[PDB]
Amino acid sequence: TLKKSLAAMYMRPPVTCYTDACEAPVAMWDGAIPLKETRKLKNGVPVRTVSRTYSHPPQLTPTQLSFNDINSMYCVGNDELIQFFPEGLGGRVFQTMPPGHPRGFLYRKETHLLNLFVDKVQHWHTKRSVLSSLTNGRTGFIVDGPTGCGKSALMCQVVHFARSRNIVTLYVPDAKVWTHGEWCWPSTILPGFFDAPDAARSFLKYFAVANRATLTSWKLRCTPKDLPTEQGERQPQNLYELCEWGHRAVAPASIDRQSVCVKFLMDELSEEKKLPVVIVVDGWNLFSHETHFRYPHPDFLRGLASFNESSTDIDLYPQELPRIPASRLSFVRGLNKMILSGDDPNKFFITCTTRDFKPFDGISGFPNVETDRFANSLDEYAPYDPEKDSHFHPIQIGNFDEYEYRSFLRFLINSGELAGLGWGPLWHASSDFERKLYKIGFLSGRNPQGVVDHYHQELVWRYDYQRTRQKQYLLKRRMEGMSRGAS
Amino acid sequence: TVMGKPLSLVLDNKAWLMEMVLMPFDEANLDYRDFDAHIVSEGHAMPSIANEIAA
Amino acid sequence: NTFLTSSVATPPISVIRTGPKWWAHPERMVRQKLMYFTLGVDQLPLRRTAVIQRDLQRFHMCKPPPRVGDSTGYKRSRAAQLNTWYRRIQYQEYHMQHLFTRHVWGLLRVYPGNTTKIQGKADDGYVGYDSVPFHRYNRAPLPFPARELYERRK
Amino acid sequence: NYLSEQDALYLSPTTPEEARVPSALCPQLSACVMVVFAANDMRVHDNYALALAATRAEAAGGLPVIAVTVVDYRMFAQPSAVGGFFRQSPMRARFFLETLAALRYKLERELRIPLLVRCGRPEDHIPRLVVECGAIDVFLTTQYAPHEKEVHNDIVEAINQRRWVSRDPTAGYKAIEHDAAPVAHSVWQTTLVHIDDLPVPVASMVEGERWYHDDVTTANIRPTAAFDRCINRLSDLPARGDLLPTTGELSGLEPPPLYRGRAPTLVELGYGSPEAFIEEEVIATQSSHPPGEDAAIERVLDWLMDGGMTSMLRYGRDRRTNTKMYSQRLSRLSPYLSCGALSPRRFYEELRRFTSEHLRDNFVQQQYREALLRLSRRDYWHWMGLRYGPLLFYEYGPRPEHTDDIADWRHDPKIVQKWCAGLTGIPFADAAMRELTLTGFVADEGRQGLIWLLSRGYGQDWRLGAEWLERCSIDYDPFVCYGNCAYYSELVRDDFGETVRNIHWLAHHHDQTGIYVKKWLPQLSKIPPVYIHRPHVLTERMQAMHGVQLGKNYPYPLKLWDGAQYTLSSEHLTTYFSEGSQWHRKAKNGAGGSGYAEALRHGTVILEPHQLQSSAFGELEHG
Amino acid sequence: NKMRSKPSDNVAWYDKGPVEWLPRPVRLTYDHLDQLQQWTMRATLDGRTEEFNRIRDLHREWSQHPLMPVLGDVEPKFPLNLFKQNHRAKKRFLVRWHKANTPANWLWMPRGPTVVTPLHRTNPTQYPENWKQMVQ
Amino acid sequence: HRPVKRLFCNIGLMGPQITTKARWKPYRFATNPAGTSKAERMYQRDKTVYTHGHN
Amino acid sequence: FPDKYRRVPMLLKPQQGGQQYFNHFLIRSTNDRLTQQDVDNASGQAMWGEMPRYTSDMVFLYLVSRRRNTYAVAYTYEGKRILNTYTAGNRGLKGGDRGFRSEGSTDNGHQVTSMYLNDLLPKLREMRASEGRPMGRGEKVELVVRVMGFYNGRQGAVRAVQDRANEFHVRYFEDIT
Amino acid sequence: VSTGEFDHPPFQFRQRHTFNTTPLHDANRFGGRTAYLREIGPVNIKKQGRRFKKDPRTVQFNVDVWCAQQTLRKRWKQRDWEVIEIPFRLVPREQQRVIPELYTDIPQMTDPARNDFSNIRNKVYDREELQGVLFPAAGAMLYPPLQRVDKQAMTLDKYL
RNA sequence: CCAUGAUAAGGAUUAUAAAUUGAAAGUGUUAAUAUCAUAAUCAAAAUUUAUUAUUUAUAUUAAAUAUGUAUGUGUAGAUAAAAUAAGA
Ligand SMILES: Cc1cc2c(cc1C)N(C[C@H](O)[C@H](O)[C@H](O)COP(=O)(O)OP(=O)(O)OC[C@H]1O[C@@H](n3cnc4c(N)ncnc43)[C@H](O)[C@@H]1O)c1[nH]c(=O)[nH]c(=O)c1N2
Ligand SMILES: Nc1ncnc2c1ncn2[C@@H]1O[C@H](COP(=O)(O)OP(=O)(O)OP(=O)(O)O)[C@@H](O)[C@H]1O
Ligand SMILES: [Mg+2]
Repeated sequence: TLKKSLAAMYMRPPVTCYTDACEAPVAMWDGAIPLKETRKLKNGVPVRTVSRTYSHPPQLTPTQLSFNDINSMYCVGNDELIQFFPEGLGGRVFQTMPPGHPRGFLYRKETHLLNLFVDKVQHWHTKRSVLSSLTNGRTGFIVDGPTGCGKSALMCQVVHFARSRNIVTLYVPDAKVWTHGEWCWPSTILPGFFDAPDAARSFLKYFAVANRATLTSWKLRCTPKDLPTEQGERQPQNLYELCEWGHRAVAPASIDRQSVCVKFLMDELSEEKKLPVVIVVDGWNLFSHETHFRYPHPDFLRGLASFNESSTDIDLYPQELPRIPASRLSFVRGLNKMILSGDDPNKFFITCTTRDFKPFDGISGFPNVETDRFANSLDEYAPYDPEKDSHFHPIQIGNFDEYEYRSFLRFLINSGELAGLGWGPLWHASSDFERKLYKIGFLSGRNPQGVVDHYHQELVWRYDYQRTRQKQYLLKRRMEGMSRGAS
Repeated sequence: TVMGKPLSLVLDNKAWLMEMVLMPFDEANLDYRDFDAHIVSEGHAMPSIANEIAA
Repeated sequence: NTFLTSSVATPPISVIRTGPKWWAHPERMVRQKLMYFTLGVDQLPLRRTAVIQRDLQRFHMCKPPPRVGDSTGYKRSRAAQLNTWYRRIQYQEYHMQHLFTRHVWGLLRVYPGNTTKIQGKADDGYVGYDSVPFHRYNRAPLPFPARELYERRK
Repeated sequence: NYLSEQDALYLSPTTPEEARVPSALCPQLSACVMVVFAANDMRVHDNYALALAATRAEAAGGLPVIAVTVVDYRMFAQPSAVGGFFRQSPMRARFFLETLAALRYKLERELRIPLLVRCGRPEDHIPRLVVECGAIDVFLTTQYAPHEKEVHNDIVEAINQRRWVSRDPTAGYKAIEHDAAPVAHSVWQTTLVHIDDLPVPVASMVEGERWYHDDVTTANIRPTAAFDRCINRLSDLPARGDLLPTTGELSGLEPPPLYRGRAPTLVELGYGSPEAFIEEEVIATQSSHPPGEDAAIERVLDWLMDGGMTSMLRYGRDRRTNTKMYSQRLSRLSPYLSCGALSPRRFYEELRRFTSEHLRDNFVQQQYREALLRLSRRDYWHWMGLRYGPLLFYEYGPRPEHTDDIADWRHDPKIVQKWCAGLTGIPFADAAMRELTLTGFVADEGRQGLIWLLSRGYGQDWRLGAEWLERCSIDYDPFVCYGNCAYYSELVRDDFGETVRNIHWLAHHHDQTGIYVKKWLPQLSKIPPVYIHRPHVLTERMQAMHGVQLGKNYPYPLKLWDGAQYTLSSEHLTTYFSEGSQWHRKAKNGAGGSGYAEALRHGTVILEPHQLQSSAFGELEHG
Repeated sequence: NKMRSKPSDNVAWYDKGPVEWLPRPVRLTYDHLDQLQQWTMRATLDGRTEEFNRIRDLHREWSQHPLMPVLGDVEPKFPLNLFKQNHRAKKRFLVRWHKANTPANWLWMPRGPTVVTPLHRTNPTQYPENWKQMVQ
Repeated sequence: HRPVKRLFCNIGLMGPQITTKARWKPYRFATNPAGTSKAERMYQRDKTVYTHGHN
Repeated sequence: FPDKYRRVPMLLKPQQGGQQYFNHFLIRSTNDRLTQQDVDNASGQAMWGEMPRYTSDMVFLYLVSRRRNTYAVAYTYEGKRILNTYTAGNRGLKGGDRGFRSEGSTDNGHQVTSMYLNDLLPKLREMRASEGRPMGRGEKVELVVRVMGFYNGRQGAVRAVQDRANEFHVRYFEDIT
Repeated sequence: VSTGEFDHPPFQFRQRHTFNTTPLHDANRFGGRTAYLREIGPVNIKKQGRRFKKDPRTVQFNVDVWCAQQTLRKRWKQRDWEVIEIPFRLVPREQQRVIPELYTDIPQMTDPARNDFSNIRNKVYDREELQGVLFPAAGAMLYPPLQRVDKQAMTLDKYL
């Protein structure tokens, strides 16, 4: 009767933001998230009211984040997420935030360090000496670690920090779409260079809508005034106008405009010396090495009359030409130009390395299409050493420790139950949090991707007898209690 | 570690197979992260031993 | 999807009777849970059938209790009631799985197998590149460019 | 529009070269002997017209044989007289077209006889083709039914008078232009006992089934070997290979030559919105009807071999008992006998041979006599329909003297809709209607139950039920169907015959266990046999135990019990044809499914609309 | 050996429920899961919540707890005949019964506006996308 | 189909996607003539010619 | 017939998990018992005779069950036939699909009697209204049941007449040999 | 280890496409290589049918060779190096030794006295240091010197 | 032309509770067939001759000559098989 009274008398707290709004009805998380009566002095009299024992982590802006928030969970509003991430998130970052679930992030030591670094970059001319000391003379940092770490999530956090401080930021959430893209096309104005039209058009559109506030104030310094323009369309005087011109076009004319817009945008950024620019590429190891595209067969570049007598084998035997290096891409060329060339103290590359390659451990049969978690994984099988393959300072990121793992798992389980994505009414079917924390830690090894996977895989646990034993014990207790009452 | 590879990789990160290996450390009321264990395969070697009987 | 050939249909009772081999296969159940979670909806029927399958598989080895001690008047009827209730819950989960698979196919522009219905854009069973020139169950002749269900771009 | 374009293509004053039968090369082959096929006969084994044409060609010399079949376009897409039902529903139309294709294959590949298929008016197409081909003798069977007897008379008159037809207006012309005095031979081959052999005249025939059975006891049946010999010798006659289809045409790579003809389809005939004509129910029966003549012969042989003779009478009984409508041992030969693919003489010869072979058994003679009795009953219904003439299709039956107790035929569109959709409360009637709507065939007891329930049980007009059975049943014989409907609607009340039994009596008699109802409506499987045939009697507890919730599934009966207006409300009495019903949500535009005024709602080609039809459509729109 | 044009029991019904009854088997892969994740990310970034609302409505309609069957309510079983093994008859009976038992005619599932579902939000306005509309 | 696939592999502008992501028509469906528009075309080819499905 | 899992050990059929929780449960039980003792101590410190007399409005119903048949008939007090006899053969149940053994069974008698009563009620109302005797809005007709035969259909017939007790009220239940 | 399949499924009665069952030669298996073994359509064994597509041994060898090709390509994709013959005088001390042939000795180790125990046959040397030996005549500035990060430097990662 | 042996089909029942990881498949007969120990006029190279458990729709003939005809909504009747590392 007491629990029924608590559920009936529970009153939902006032909604303050998206994080407070996402909350399932009381009957969903009644058992998963218990309730207790607390005395609150609403009018100086401690009226006893029913309140939850758990709440979603606070939604704290990057400025509000401080040293005391390290190894703790915070949330970002849905509108703030939309405004600051038009391109998207990392390859596997968004898996933990469905529409009902709150968007939450863990504030780690590296996250705090990069947040301070972005704060110093905000006014880079005054803090130039300390920034150079932090990067040891390199043009930014590169995050490296094993598969499953918080690498992509850290890059998303850095983008959030840069966007919240009104800094021009290039974001490539998935570098696979450039190197291992759908198709490749030679550059129209750059001889000997290629590009991926699909990724480039998306990059132009999303960069425009992200920094529209700043790119409109940006003025064109190295850009011709005779750009090809259709009737009724205004000439671009701002960088945002240039980006809109490049991406908003009817096919196939958008291909050539995009190939031109990327070249001119790179020139405009390269000719900037007073504004801090942050460039975040998730998976820079793909740009370091060659792309999966191969050079066209030369017989496609001369024309044939008949296949019989033409000294050609294009139609008879497929052959592998040397793969096109990423350094010949237009986007990559501009990045490499800004890196290798000096006198660029305002551009900082906060990049990362992806290790999402397909597994290969000596023998490789044919993976089952029905069950294969690596359907979209890269077919690289290539070792990568950031020290020898990047000009940036390498930062090594390992798996979660005990504190971060506990905070991450507590957020996942309890926020999911509160949002209506957990056991809910079947809370008693699974063990308590301590058993979950212990068991999942063994299953995953405190690898953040493993933690998420085993959090989902908890549904099929078979050998967890904690709840079954408790049910028998409590039933035995109540049977004895009833017998004592009768006697 | 099983045959020089982590248990998660040997069982292909399957919770319903790794929980069987975890069970003795729960029934004995011990801690899994207090002992180093290695498994040596001496029967018929197969590319994948991710199954209930092998577990 | 990648499977586009002709398919036969089986009663839901058969798939439910199939225990921890196809219906209760933990990997398949985890995939269904991921499908529900990425759509941001609760997995209550999936968890119900999961706990039912766990309880059934844990004690499938044990011999049944003596039926002579059990009262055929009441105990057998109670057991039948519980079995039917579990079977109905599993039926609901099976139906939900099929419905959400069709919905996700329609959203993701995934062409299903032959004679498979996707509500909203097929409504009569999409068939393409089949052994029979005519559409099964409809007798409608089929073109060679079978059917463009979705828009071209992307 | 398809009929108009067919008329403008073929029935044109000039008859363009594309729609012209090629002339023969040899001067002898210029003339030929033509045969007309129809829905009454699509066989090549016992066709009297075919045998007579073969004999005529043999007597004349090397005269070729030509076959023509013109489909009656009106019968496939025109609405019914009462209630606007379809005529030749798509289920029947597909079977008809498949049988026509089988006949064409039989004639062109086995007998090497080119068959020319035409679409439109038979009375227009046939004489014009006679004139163009220069046929000397046109052999055809005698149709004696309305819309068939009149067209046959017009055809023979136009053949005698050598009349050309142009169809911009209804205009006829002499044979002076054709840009030999032909004779038409009309032969009687429909009845098992050929006319002019009856022991008593039709005019002075006493109206009685048992009297006709006693007459057929003395009457003889013509053999089939005499006509088979002529059919076999037909092959020796020279044939015009230019009219035969080619390998590409057989493979379907190119359409048939325009002078030959193109088999029409459902859309070409006029069937619109096929999605509304797809019945999504469980087909409990496990036997089908493969259209054709060889298939019909194989079905006859298999039914004889597998012990199907017990379907007539159970072994060692000598008295008719309740039938097993759920069985697969029944001879489903009524479609093949009504469409003419299987000849009654051939079926009788098969029965006689089987009985003679198994005569060592002491009961096969009784079963043979029962089968002959059923065939003679079909012939008797034919004779009674001929006697009644046009009066058979009028209100209150042909004989108003027997209709003293009949009411004034109250007609309700929604009641007719529920009856034709099977949404009644009687499990036997529902199962019979489901079987008829799905398979296109149901047993004699099911037909009796349905017709009696619609006519006398509910008070609705009997013509509505007769036309619905015409629309559904693939074995629709006009005379047999309408005569049985009149007899079992208590319109024709001839004594010394089968009694008209209640639907409840039929359910208790032929389906006492309820296998048939529990098989065709498997949602009622849990109801005990004591409570089947009356599931509305169950209380709430009993219906929850047996898993049959009235109103949700298997609604309440059309005929509520005494009271039932104070203890029931709209929550229990669920509607099935309101504005927000599934029936409206069909046809991909929204008009309805299958039922009242379905031809008006779905059909594309409608000719001569009626005031009653328009008023019914307006009432349906308002409601 | 014999060729039959009989419509087998494997005929699908494309007018009873969003999913055809006796549905064809479906193979849901991790490639499909990844594509769904990408699509959901793009949709939520664009701000179109109509598809999510429709999905939530479908889940609310078809994801309710079945009711407790009264004693005596059980699926029909096939009788034990002495005519050997009527495997085909058993299969036909089972398929026919399950085809008749369409999801629309599932009486144990509480479906419709009349029933109350105290576990899910009734309308899209209650969902957190309308957090600005529920303030102070 | 064979030379088309080989040309797509040789050009390399699409990459290794031809056999991993690209989908192709079946054998007897992709051996149809240029303009068919009907799935009932492979059954309408010449049968007297013994050519193992090559018209 | 043989055991399917004979090769599995008894300790494995089934295996008891959660052995580590038993000690904790025992200690918790000891603590709970101790605090229960503590609170208990705290509370302690703190023509004539038995022959029926008929009425002119009561209808005599006769139910005659046979070895392979059953009959239900009714008569008014004057001695007129309200409705003709309803038999199993008349209803069609005797025809077949169940065998001669099922003839005159409990369910058969029940359904025959139910059909006869349902057809009797409007006929009875018409008969009453013929002589200007309305039945009234609430139909409660008194009938005397007379059962004969000693067969299986007798139980079905008496169950059927017990049914619809709102319309039919049994006044005397007599048996005739 | 590996997770995919290496053995062809066995020959049984015809597998119908349903739940937990796939046709034996469906296009999904082995990527798409069941096309070689697929005998399309219903086959009358009396006359129609190739023997090798039904022989369980030949199809097994075909599956084995396909898996071997897959293993070879996946192994060769790991190669980010080439083998160059050096005149034995310019190699470092860790290479100036008697290196045994493959499969003729226990796996050797590079200078175990230098706390290095890695396999000697899997050592890969970058060109940033070998340009002097590889291209003596070229000289000039080819492959500019590889910058090596200073470990003992107070950068951001050192919590400066 | 040796009539005599095997085989096919094929079943039986004690193991309480604790411990232990343990302590757990057995065939008559009736049948058909056949190449053996038993009774002389004729099968094994020139094979058409009809002898149960087969590959069904992204890619399909290279090493001893190695299968061109049955797509039809997978739709009958009969027949066989198992409680065996599986999950009635
Ligand atoms: C309301 C209504 C409507 C119709 C009919 C009856 C009733 C009551 N009938 C007659 C009867 O329904 C039908 O002939 C048989 O039920 C067909 O089933 P079987 O082929 O299994 O009969 P069965 O196996 O006995 O076949 C023997 C043949 O005898 C003939 N026959 C059998 N019973 C007959 C009967 N009662 N009357 C006439 N001929 C009979 C048929 O030619 C039948 O093919 C009919 N029949 C028909 O051929 N076409 C129709 O359109 C109709 N319509
Ligand atoms: N700080 C964090 N806060 C919240 N979630 C995190 C954090 N770090 C990691 N995750 C979670 O880890 C999962 C995957 O991490 P992430 O995308 O960073 O992997 P990765 O190391 O880049 O992998 P890969 O090698 O595949 O590129 C996601 O579910 C993401 O939410
Ligand atoms: Mg990543």
